[PDB]
Amino acid sequence: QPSTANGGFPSVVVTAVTATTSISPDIESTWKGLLAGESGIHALEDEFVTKWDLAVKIGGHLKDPVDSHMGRLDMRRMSYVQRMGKLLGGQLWESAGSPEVDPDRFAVVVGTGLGGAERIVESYDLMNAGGPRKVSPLAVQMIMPNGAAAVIGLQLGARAGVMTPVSACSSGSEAIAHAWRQIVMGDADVAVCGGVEGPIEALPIAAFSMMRAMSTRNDEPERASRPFDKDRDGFVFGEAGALMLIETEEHAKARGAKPLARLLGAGITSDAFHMVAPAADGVRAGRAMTRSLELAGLSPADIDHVNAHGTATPIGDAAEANAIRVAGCDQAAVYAPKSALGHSIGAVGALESVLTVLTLRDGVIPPTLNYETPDPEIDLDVVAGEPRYGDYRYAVNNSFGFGGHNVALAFGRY
Amino acid sequence: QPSTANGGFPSVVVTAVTATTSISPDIESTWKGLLAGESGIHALEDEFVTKWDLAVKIGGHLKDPVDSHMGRLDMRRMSYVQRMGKLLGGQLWESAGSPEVDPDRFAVVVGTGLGGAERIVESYDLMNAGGPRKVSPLAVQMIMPNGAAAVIGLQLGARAGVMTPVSACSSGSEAIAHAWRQIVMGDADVAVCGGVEGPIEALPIAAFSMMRAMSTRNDEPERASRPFDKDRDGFVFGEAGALMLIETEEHAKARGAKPLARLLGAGITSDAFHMVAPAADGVRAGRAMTRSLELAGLSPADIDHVNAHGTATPIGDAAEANAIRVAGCDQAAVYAPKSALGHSIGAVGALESVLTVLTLRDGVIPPTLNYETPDPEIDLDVVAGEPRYGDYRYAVNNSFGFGGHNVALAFGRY
Ligand SMILES: CCCCS(=O)(=O)Nc1ccc2[nH]c(C#N)c(C)c2c1
Ligand SMILES: CCCCS(=O)(=O)Nc1ccc2[nH]c(C#N)c(C)c2c1
Ligand code: NA
Ligand code: NA
Repeated sequence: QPSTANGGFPSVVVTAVTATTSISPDIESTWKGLLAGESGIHALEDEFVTKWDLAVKIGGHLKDPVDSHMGRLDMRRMSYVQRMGKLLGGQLWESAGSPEVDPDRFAVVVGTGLGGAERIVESYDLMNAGGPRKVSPLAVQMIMPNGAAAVIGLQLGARAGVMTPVSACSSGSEAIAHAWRQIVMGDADVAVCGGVEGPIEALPIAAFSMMRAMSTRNDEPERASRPFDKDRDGFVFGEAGALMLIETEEHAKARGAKPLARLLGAGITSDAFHMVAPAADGVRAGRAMTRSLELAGLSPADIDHVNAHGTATPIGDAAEANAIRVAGCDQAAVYAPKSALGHSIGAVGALESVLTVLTLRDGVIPPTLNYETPDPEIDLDVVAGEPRYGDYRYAVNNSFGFGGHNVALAFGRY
Repeated sequence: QPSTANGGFPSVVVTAVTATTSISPDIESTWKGLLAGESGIHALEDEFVTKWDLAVKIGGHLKDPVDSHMGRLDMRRMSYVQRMGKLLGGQLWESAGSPEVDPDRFAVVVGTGLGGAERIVESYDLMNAGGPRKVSPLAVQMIMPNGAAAVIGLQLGARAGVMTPVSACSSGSEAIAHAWRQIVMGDADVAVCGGVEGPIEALPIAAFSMMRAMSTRNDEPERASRPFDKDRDGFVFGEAGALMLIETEEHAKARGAKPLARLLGAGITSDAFHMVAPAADGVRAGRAMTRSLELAGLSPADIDHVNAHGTATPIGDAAEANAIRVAGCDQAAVYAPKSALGHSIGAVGALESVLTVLTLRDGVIPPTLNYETPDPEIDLDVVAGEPRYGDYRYAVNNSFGFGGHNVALAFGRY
C-alpha cells in the first residue's frame, strides 16, 4: 500500500501561502497577531444589523476589504468570490517568486461554500425591471460556483485541471486534498489550492442563527467564540480567503523554492448522519484523521498538533473531541483558530491549513482565545494563555462541514 | 505507472444506472426512444415564454416531473436538486437490488451546476417580508450546493465520502471521475455517482441566450439541436438527472451483481483560455481524452466510440472536432446525444456516461439527430440515420464545461 513515508506517493511540499482575514490582509501579520492574542471579531457596525435587529451583532469583516482593490471593470465582470480569488491568486503567485511553470502540469483547486450567488439576485432584478436582454452576457460565468477557480486558473495559466469541491465548512480543506490527489496520481506537478468565501451579511446571519448555530454574546465580541469552553454558545463569522501553492519536492528543488512544510496525506469521509448536525460519536470524523495518517505513513503517536475544526457550537466541539480520541490523537496539542478568526465556511479549511503550515514552520501554536473554564466533558490539551513553543513534527488539520463532510489533512515539518 | 490494464488500479465496473430525461423517466425507455429516433425537445408551453417573449421558445422538460413524486413534506424540506437526487438515489438503489454494503466503504459523488439556488431567492423574500426569524432553520441545508449529494449519502448510508464537484457542463462526468478515484485509491469499494440539475426557466434561458449560446429554431423544435451539422445555431436545454452505481469487480462478483460495463479511467484537464469559450485548438480537451486512455491502459486505436460533448454551438463542436483529432480518436464512431436529449448542464455528463455504458452493453449507437448537411470543416464519423450496430469494445465520453473544464471517461465492454 503506497504511502508518502514509503515512497509510494511523491513527496509534496507547501511553497507559498496567502490569506486575507479579519486580522490582516497579510498572512504573516495575521500570524503575528494570533500569537499576540489578537481577535478579529468585533461589534458589527453595518446598517443591516439595526435594520433587522439581528440576534447576532458580532463578527469579523476582513481588515482589508477585497473591493478596496477592485476597480470599475472588476466590479462589473466578476462575482465577489471571483474578485477575492483574483486578488489572492495574484498575491500568492508574487509570493512564490512568479515562477514559470509548465501550464500542462499545473492545476487549480479552489473550494467555496456557495458561489457567485449575489449575481443571481442581481440578474433576477435586472430581468424583472428590463426583460431578458438586460441580463448580462457575463451572468453565467459570474454565477457559476466554479467561477472563482476558473478565474484563478485563467489568471495563472493552469491547464492540468481546474476543480471546485463544495462541502460547506470543509470546502477549502477538501480543495487541498484534491490538489494533493491530482499531484500524487501524476496529473500535475504543482497546484494552487484553497478556498474563498463571501462576506458577512444579514441573510447569512439569519440562516445560520435560525439553526441556533451562532454565538449571541454581543456585549463582549472578542470573548464570544469559545471553542471547547464550558460557556460556548455557537460560532462567530469571521471573513477569510486563503490559498497555498503545493508542488512535488523535486519541482520545488528544481526552481529553488524553499518549502514551508510537507503535505503528507488527506482523508475524506462522511457521517451520513444528519443534514447539519455532526455525528455525536465522532467515528467517521476520526476515520478521516486516521485515513490521512494511513496515506502519510504516520501513526497517531506521531501527531504532535491538531488544528481543530473547533467552531464552538455545543454539539460540534463535543463530536470533535470524540473524533480526536477515536483517531488516537488526544495527546496532541490542540489549537482552535476559530476562537480568534471566526468561521469563514468554504474558506476556513484552507485558512486553517495555512495556519497548520505556519505552526510547523515556526514551532509554535497560538493560544486558543477564550478557553477559560474548560468544558468538564471534554479533556483535550488545548493550547491557551500564550503561544506554546514546542517540537511539532507532524500535525493534522480538521474540517468537519455541514452535511457530514469530514476532511483531515496531515502535514509535516520540512 | 499503474493502469487498469496492467493491474495497478483495481477493476471497477458499472452495476446499475438510473436517469430521468425529456424522453422518459425510465432509462431503458429513454434508450429505446433514442434508438427509435425520438427527440425530447418540443415547443415550450410555459407561461414564462410569452411573459418575456423569450428568443428561445424550445426545450425539453422532463417527461415525468420530479415533483409529481414529491409530497408536502419533501416540497418544504428540500431544494429542487435535492428532490431530484432523492428520487434518483432511491430508484438506483432499487435497480441495484437494494444491496447491503459496508457504509464505511461506500461513497457518493454527485455534481451539479448551481445548487439549491431557488431557495436563496425564497429566503431573501421571506426575510424581506417578515424579518430574520422567517428564514427557515432548513434554509442552509437546502441552499448549500453540496445538498443533493448530502441527501443521497444520508438516504443510502454512504460513510466513505460525500463529494460535490462543480464544473458547469462537466460536473456530472467529473463526479464519476472522482468516484473512480475514491475507489482506485482505496478509500471506497462502491460509489453512487452522477449529476443532477434544475429545470428550464426564464432566467436560465435569458442568461445563456445572451451569450448567443442557444438555438432559436423555434418553428421546428425537434430539428433545432444539430451537433456537427453545418446549420447548427447553438444548444437546446433538455432537463435530466442521472446516477450510476460503480464498484470494484470483486465487490460486484461477491454480491452477484452483473456488470453493465467497466469504468477504466478518467482524465481531468483545463483550457485556461476563456471563461466560457472553449479553446479553438482542442489541445487540452484532447489531452483529457488521452489521460483517460493512459489511466485505462488503452491506445487511441482501441477507441471504437466517442460520446461527444456535442452541444451544437458553432465554436464548441469545432473545438471538439480538433480535440478528438488531437487525441488520435477521429476514426471512432461518434454520437452526439444532445441532438435528442439537449443540454442539462451539471447532469449531462452523467447522463451521457450512462448512455455510453448502454452503447457498450448493447453494441449499438443511436443516430445523431438532425445531422443532415455535415459541416464541411468537421470530418468525424458521426452515427446518423438509424442506430449503428457495431463491435464497440471501448468508448470515451467527453464533457467540456463552461470555464474550460475538460473531463473524459474511458469505458469498456464487460
Ligand atoms: C463568512 C461569511 C459567510 C457568508 S456565506 O456562507 O453565506 N457565503 C456567501 C457567499 C457568497 C456571497 N455573496 C454575497 C454578496 N453580496 C454574500 C453576502 C455572500 C455570502
Ligand atoms: C436544464 C436547465 C438548466 C437550468 S440551470 O443551469 O440554470 N440550473 C438550475 C439549477 C437550480 C434551479 N432551481 C430552479 C428553480 N426553481 C431553477 C429554475 C434552477 C436552474
Ligand atoms: Na482546523
Ligand atoms: Na458525451
